[PDB]
Amino acid sequence: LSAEDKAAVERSKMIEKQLQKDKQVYRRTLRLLLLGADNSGKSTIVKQMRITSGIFETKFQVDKVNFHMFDVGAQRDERRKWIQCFNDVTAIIFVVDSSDYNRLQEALNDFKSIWNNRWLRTISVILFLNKQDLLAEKVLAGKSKIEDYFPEFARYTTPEDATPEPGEDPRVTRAKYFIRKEFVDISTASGDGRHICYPHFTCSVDTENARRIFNDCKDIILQMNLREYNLV
Amino acid sequence: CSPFPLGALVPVTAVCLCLFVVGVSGNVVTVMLIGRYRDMRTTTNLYLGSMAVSDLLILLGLPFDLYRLWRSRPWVFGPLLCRLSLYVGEGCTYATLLHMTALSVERYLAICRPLRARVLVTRRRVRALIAVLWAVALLSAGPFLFLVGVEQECRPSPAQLGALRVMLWVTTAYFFLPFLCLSILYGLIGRELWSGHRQTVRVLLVVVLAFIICWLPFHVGRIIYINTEDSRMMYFSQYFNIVALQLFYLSASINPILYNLISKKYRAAAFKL
Amino acid sequence: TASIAQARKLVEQLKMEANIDRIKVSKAAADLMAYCEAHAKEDPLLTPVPASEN
Amino acid sequence: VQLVESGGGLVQPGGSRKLSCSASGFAFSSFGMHWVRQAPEKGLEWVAYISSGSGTIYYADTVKGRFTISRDDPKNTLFLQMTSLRSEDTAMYYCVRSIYYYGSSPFDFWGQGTTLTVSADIVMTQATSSVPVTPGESVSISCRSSKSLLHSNGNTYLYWFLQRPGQSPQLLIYRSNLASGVPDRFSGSGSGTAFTLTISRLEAEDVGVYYCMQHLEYPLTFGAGTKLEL
Amino acid sequence: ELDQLRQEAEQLKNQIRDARKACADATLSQITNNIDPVGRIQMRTRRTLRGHLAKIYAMHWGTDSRLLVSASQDGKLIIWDSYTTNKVHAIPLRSSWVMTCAYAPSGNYVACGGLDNICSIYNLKTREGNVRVSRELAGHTGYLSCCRFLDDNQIVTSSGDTTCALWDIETGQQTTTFTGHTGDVMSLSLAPDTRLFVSGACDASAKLWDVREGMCRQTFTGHESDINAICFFPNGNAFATGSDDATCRLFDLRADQELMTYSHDNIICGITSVSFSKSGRLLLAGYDDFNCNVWDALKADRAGVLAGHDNRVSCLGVTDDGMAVATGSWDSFLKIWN
Ligand SMILES: CC[C@H]1OC(=O)[C@H](C)[C@@H](O[C@H]2C[C@@](C)(OC)[C@@H](O)[C@H](C)O2)[C@H](C)[C@@H](O[C@@H]2O[C@H](C)C[C@H](N(C)C)[C@H]2O)[C@](C)(O)C[C@@H](C)C(=O)[C@H](C)[C@@H](O)[C@]1(C)O
Repeated sequence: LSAEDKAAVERSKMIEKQLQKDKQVYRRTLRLLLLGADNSGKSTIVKQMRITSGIFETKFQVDKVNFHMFDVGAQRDERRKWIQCFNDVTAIIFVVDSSDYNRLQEALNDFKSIWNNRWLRTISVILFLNKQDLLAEKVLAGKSKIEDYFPEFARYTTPEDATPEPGEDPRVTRAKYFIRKEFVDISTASGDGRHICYPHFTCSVDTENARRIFNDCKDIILQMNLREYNLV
Repeated sequence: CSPFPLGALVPVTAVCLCLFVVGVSGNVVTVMLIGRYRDMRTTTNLYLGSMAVSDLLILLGLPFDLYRLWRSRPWVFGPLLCRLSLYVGEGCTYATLLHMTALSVERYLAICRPLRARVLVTRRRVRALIAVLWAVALLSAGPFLFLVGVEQECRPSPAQLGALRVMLWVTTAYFFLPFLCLSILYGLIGRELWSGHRQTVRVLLVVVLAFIICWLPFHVGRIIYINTEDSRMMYFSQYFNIVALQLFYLSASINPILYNLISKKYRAAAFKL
Repeated sequence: TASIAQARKLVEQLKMEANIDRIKVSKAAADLMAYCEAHAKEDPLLTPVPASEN
Repeated sequence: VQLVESGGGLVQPGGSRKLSCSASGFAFSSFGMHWVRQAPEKGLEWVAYISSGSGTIYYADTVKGRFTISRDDPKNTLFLQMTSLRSEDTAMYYCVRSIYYYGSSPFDFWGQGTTLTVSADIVMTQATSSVPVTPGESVSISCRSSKSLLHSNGNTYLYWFLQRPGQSPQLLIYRSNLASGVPDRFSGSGSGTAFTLTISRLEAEDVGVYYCMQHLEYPLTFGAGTKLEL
Repeated sequence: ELDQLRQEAEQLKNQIRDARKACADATLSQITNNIDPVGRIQMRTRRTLRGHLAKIYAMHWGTDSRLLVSASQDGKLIIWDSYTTNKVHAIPLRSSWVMTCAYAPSGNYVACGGLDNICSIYNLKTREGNVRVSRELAGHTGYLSCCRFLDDNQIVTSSGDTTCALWDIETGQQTTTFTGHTGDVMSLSLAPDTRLFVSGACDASAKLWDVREGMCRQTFTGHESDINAICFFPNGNAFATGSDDATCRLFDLRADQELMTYSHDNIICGITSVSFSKSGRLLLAGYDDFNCNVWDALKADRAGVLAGHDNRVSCLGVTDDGMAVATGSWDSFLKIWN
């Protein structure tokens, strides 16, 4: 064999070793996809969770494990095309503010389209309800009510398994639990046990959101290992 | 006196036949979904398939013993064939035990661990692990090729009892270490996800219970057989090793059912089959 | 306004697209078949070349 | 790119010397290095060769065992340890870079080198040692090889270098194929045993010595060199 | 005034439809029914290219049938050699989400892009030896879909903002803009004469544009789903279009109408990549059934099937001489056939 061919094979082996080394850092990182509407408070989330451009990458390390969150803001309403590129990802954090009672139907339709996607059938969706203080103040003052948009708000009682935080009015608890039930009703549709949603409550000044995301990803990884390592 | 009269030899042979047929059915069903399916090549599925082929060699060596269980005094279909059969026999048992130990360790490393160090799946790792486990099984079965010889069912000569005792006492680790690992690792596994998951805890519990009830009487056997100093001890050895063999074959038939049929992916592959 | 602008643009585009020469399907199919046959022997996928040229 | 070599001086035979070579402006880790010695009024000779990551290191038949070479990737340096020097080791050493891939140009840049004054192989022969030629007409240089340089893959391994008086050699042809920065006036054609280098119009800047090198095996061998009189 | 313009537009559409129908005197099948059968062709995996750390999405052959470029969601561009099966170069990308890649005809530049809304052009003939960022074309308000090299100075690109742009490598500015489509443009296909190019978009219609004029001359319709792949005939007068409806179509630049339709009651999965051979006798099409079907371009009968990949066939390419075919799926495996 000629010398140039042997040198080329040696360079290819070096490149393969470099790829094998990059495998260690590529497999030990979790890629999350942040989604949300225009009025959603995802900007506050990305600016406070720092523990013409296209894709927005945010790398944050918590509990000795790193997460790479990807956000799409420069794209139009077209989503069914490029979302197939966001497959195999670790988790999909869909943030939506519930204080806007007018555009709740749009967010519900968006969540339904995300959950009922043909390619996103395996990846779960982590649901976050941002801007809780504004909604609580608005429902306590009585300015804008819920039954003016959804007639099912009056025909809903407080569930018995509710565990509210001591120090809040029962009205805001009933409202948040009704919103959670309405989100679960569309989340459980076409579930088939392959993926489960994680409805969680959050705020803007809330700082332990990273811990909740870590716990949700831990549960997701546990379910993945149970489905993979023959234990489910 | 006569060993194993017909009144007890017929029911044990019938239960042996039904155990054999259900075991071979389960084992061919297990092995037929790992060859033509590419999604069924999970790291744990390689250990599952290796245990399956080990149990398959066990079950194909089984007939040459059922038939021994009938007429022990005649020839054994070859001087070297009996030694080869005992060798592969013990090998497959050692390989299955080592595979169960490795599978418990892998389930611990995959289900229990912090999201710090949780991945290697080198493929290289799983292949080298199965290779090393099979090599250790064959190395441990080698002394059975060394000991057994032609001295008038081809029984060993009563002049090497010390070597047999010490070797089986080295093979006692193949029962204590699997019991010491598969119990505490599955223990932490059931502890984390309990303090759908209750189904996994029940599965692990019934698995370890079957493991104990199927592997303990076997070793009682070895050890008793090695304590055959009296004439009545010979008869007790017969009547204990018969049920020990039956329980070991029950283990070999139920192990794929316990480790494969419970999985959703395996049932999906069986449905698409 | 922009609606009248896009309407006029679409009208102009349709008027320009309408003034194009279109040949029959028979002659086009004949030309395509002739071009495909003219290179039938020079196709490694259609004609399996021996291993000496691979 | 830039290569700065140092370590020359008056060394008695039998001593030890560490020649250093610092590279600046390119990826030294991805480029393999070669050492070439040149005696005063003589031809070229390959000394040693090192690859990327020190995975492939080779020496010539006359320096095997005595001299060694090492590289430092974090510091971007090359070191050459020469021990037990002989009386014939007086020469000028050049450190050259070369990358190996499809469409590459090995031995493209030649360093400055340092002088040192102490106290089978495919031998390349050239029937034309000195051709006094007038500028403006075409020049034809011949080269004969003892072994067929045409490998089974169909590629021809032959390199042409132009060493101008007082300047470092420059690569003209690396494979018929023309090197980068070299004008199209140079061409090369021939079979696996004979080669001809053709210059359409020679200018005042084309004066120099033409060396040929074969790259079929690891122990490279240079030619005698053809010089042209202006 | 808007109603009159809309009525005139619909009247012109009806007129052009009647004109295209009047020219359809006979179909291609009634003429090609007399040709000899193509039979069956068997393709076996000759070379297997492994090393990709993510899912493969695009590939392209250079001016020679030896080098190959491919893209993966990791953000690494690996130059593959089909003969000796080694890795030539390794270009690290800043954005990992890449969806398209191309090789310049001069063999000196390689373009890439994706969800980053910016096109990165790297130089392979640098004097320093290491690949560095050469050109960064930005300005598109959407993700890049496909890019192809026309010359060593200009390059066309397509984005999800319903606009196509012909950038200049020298200055880095939009030289020609195409805003005739009404949906997200998906795929592009240049002409062998390097003067026209046909683009398939999300509006279930393909449009042909010029490099100098910059105006769409013909509009083809007939698809009932999202067109995702497109490739022109080697002669430069016809082109195939594939959609998610599992029905491929073959349109003609001269006839200005649909000529042939490829479909099967067994296939229901969408088409991802379509390409032609050196002579155009056979039509290759990658489907989402983990297989790739090669039909006859004139008889539309199933000539061959390829089940080498276990994942969705994402990208498919044919060499300039038709000596080998490259197939890349999401299983990080880039296989070579024949
Ligand atoms: C002397 C006289 C005894 O011989 C033996 O013990 C030999 C030396 C066994 O190997 C000894 C070898 C020994 C001692 O090794 C420690 C021990 O494992 C037992 C006792 O079998 C053989 C082959 C047994 O195979 C073993 O049957 C076991 C129930 C399971 C074991 N394998 C499936 C798990 C398998 O190999 C086997 C065929 O059942 C014996 C049948 C004919 C009997 O039941 C009769 C009554 C035997 O007790 C015997 C002939 O009187």
